[PDB]
Amino acid sequence: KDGSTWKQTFLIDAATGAINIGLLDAEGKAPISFDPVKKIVNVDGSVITKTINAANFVMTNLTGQDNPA
Amino acid sequence: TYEVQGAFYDSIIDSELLNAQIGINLSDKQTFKMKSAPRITGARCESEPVDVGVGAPIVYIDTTGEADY
Repeated sequence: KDGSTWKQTFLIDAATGAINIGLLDAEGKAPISFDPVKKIVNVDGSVITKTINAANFVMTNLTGQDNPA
Repeated sequence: TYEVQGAFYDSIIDSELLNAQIGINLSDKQTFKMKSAPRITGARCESEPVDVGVGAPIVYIDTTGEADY
């Protein structure tokens, strides 16, 4: 409850197993997003894990002026 | 290209006499080539399409100069 309105914090859709986590940005960009339809886990920010196993560490220039490395 | 010839003129040598170059006993001439300023032949910019993210802008510009740096 923010004043007279309510801001979404987290959503869990029935049709799609999408779980957005976090207060929405002014432009509507959720911090953490999910999509089983595309089989992607989308996290804006950082990820900390003891280890990671994968088959393709494909660095990307996600931002306009980023430096993948 | 220019040719260089000169020498020292003492207190005896006068401005008019120096212009006449009679008693100066100047040095033998020497010819050298004067370099050329840089110029840009063409201006362009291309970048690679990317599946995910954004292609990093790059500038390709072709010169024709001869400056050391």
